[PDB]
Amino acid sequence: GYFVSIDAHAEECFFERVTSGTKMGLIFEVAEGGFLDIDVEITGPDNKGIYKGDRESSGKYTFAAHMDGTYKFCFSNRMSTMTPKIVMFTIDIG
Amino acid sequence: YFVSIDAHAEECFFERVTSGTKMGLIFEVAEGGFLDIDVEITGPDNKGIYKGDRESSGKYTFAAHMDGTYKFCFSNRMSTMTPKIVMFTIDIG
Repeated sequence: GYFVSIDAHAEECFFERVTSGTKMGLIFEVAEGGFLDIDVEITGPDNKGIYKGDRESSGKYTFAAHMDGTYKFCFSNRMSTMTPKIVMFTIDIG
Repeated sequence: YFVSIDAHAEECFFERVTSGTKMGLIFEVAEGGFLDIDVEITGPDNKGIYKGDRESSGKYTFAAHMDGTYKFCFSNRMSTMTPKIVMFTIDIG
C-alpha cells in the first residue's frame, strides 16, 4: 500500500497536475505505531486553501479542480517525535 | 503572481509535468534591497536545471528531462530590512 514517512517538524508533499473540473480524492489513515494523528493540507495552483485538517487520524476529502494546474497534498508532523510518523494514503484523479 | 521573500528566506513553487514538456519562467524583482534575487529550478531527480545568482529579471524556457515535479525557488540571501518582492509567471506547455 501507499504511504509516507514524516520526520519530526517536517512536511512531505505530493503533487498532481489536472484540468479544471476533474474530481480529486484524498484518503488517508495514520499507520499502526505510537502516533495517532497527522496534519493535512491541500492547496491549489494559486495557493487556495482547499483543505486544512489538524490532528486527524484518518480522513477522506474529495474536491474538483477549479482551474488547470498543479495541486499540492501535504502531510505535516508538528511534534518532536523521536521516529517519523507513517501515514497510509491514496490520491485518486478522475 | 507576486511573492514576498523575507531576509534569508526561500519561497518555492511546484509544477508536475511529463518528460519533454516546456516550462517557461519570467520573473522581475519589483521591490527590496538591490532588486536582486537568487533563482534555482530543480527537477524531480534533484538535478538542478537553472541557477541564477543576484538576478533582477529573467525570461527562460526549459524542457523537462523526466516525468515528475519541478521546484522553482526564489531565495533572498541578503539581510534586508524589507523583503524582496518578485513578480513571476510559470508557463507550462
